[PDB]
Parts: sequence; structure tokens; C-alpha cells
Amino acid sequence: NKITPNLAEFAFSLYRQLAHQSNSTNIFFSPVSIATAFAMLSLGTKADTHDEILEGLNFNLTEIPEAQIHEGFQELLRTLNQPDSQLQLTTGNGLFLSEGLKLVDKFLEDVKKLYHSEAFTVNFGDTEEAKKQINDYVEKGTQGKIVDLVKELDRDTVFALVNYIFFKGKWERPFEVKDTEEEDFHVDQVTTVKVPMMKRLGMFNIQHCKKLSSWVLLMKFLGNATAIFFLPDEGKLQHLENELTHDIITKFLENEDRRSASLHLPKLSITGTYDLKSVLGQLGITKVFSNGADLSGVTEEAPLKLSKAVHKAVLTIDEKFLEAIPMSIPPEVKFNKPFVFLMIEQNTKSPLFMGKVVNPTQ
Repeated sequence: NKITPNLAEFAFSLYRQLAHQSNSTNIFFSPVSIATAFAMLSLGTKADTHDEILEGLNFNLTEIPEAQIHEGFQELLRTLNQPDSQLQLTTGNGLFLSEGLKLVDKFLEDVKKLYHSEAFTVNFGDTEEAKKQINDYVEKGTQGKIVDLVKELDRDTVFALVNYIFFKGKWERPFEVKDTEEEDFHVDQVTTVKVPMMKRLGMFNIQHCKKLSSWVLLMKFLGNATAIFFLPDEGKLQHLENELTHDIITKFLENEDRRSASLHLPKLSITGTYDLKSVLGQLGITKVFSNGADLSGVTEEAPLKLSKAVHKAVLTIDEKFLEAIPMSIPPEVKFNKPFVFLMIEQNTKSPLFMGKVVNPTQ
């Protein structure tokens, strides 16, 4: 798992940028899917354009050879795309290129063979139809879950990238629907909103953590993925966000101690959509999106730049083995206020998703 530390740092860099920009909106994205897409894109770039991309993904190119970077991403893709995987994870990357470009066959082979991604030629002279073709590809790839992803295109577009991921979580230890009820969700310290709340009394990997000033709950999905939820104490959300580290997360994953608790966890149907040109530019990835871009691995003769780059991440969590409960007063742990969460792939320890729920009904 050579690249897992880098992906974790990229997750935190991206999260902290989005957390700073907006104070009251759900954050949800896939560090793995975004990094995979731009690692794939880097194969068509050279020189500063190439180096900016990998550095922006938190790889120090004076320390880690590029061969290890691509080997790590291909190993991660192998695990996620296992034919016998119960992880209901659908992800894809679509490259859309102007039909008038003479493309380099090596790049198209590398995209398809190494990164199992898709490249298409489109007539960007018809902006409305190119957008329809891009959005139809995503809609087909998600069986209708993601529709009309791209809302506008620049008239001078010759290259667009779409990265999507949809996860429908299945708990290893499910909830009972009979126990789900509407409950208050404290969006702030003096305001509440009613939302559907799953409930269960049982044995959980759960602990209060003084360093983070938060409850930390880990629950396993079917398919070798684990969710980690961070519930900040009153007035400690920003402290939690600042204090998070990869080492802190590794310690919790390694711990298997369990204890009884009365858990209240909201059902989640959340999405996040991001303009990666703007978001990744703030992380230092700029040349690939500009007229000076060195995309000569994609097209040798014509000028080229990436004009559009969109990420959408979609999550569904619901209620879908016998545990021994001691006869002592269990703590009541209610995720009825803003909380932070990650989803970790168990084999690689890589961060599949990171997010913050400020309002589940949003």
C-alpha cells in the first residue's frame, strides 16, 4: 500500500479546502476516484504540466518514483473491480475529445488497459449535443442515478473529463427498519430539524476520543469497506477537522475492541458535485487546464487543454448474526448534529470517500 499515505493526505487537503470555502453545505467526494482520474490523465502530459498534477495529488516526486505511483493505482483498481465483490460500488471516468484531433494511440491504450477508463470522440462544435452525450454516458453508467451532470460547456471546449462514483452501502450488521423513526437533527446549537433516524442497541467499535474531542464509530460494509464517523463534542467541529491525521485513523482501524451503545444514525442519501478545475486549481493543478498545457501524450500536433473537469459522488445508506449485550447502562450516541466521515477500503486502507453531513435532508 505504497500510495495510501499520499491519498490520505490528498483527502485531507481537498476536504480542508472545501470546508474552508463553505460553512453550511454537505461535503461528499471520493479522494480515490479523483486521484485515479488525474493519475490516468498524467500519462498524457509531460514536464511541468505532468509534475503539477502528481504534486497536486500529494506525491513528492523527489521521493517516490512514478512507477510506484502507477503500480499503486493499478493495484487499487484491481481490488475495487474484483468480479466477486459484494461492494456495490460503481465508478467510471470518461474522457471526451474533439473529433478533429489526431490522438496518440499509446494514450488510448494506456487509459483503457491500465486504468480501465473510457475515451470518446465528440463534435464540440455542437455544444448542446456534446453535453447530452456526456450526460447520457454518466446516466447509463449509473443506471439512472446521476442525470444531467454537466450543465454548461465553454464554446472553445475540445477536451472534457467526467469522474463519477456511486456507492449503495450494505451493512455487515444491519439495522431493523421497525426501529427507524423521525428525530431531531441539531443543525446548530439552537436549531433542530426532523430526519429519519436508524436505531440499534448492540456492540460497536465505538469510543470517545479526547484528542479529537469526538465520538469515533467504525462500522463495516459488505465488500471490505469500513465507515468511520466522527461526532464532535459541542463547539468542537473545527477542532476535529484540524486535528484529523492519517495516523489517528490507522489506530482506530486496527482496534477491534467493542462495547455496548444505543446508536442513533440517520439514513443518508447525499451527493457532492465539484468543478475540479476550480477545486484542483486551488491545490496547485493549473497548467493542464490552461492554454499552455503540455498534453502532447494525447495529441502530438494540435494544441490541447482540459476545459471541463467534473466530479460527482453519490451515497446511499439505509438499514439494509447475533450480538451479546451486557446488562449495564449503555451510552446513547446520537449522530443528530453535523459530523465528519470517511469510508476506507480494508485491503489498501485507501480513502474511498470523505465527507461532512451538516443536514441529511439537504
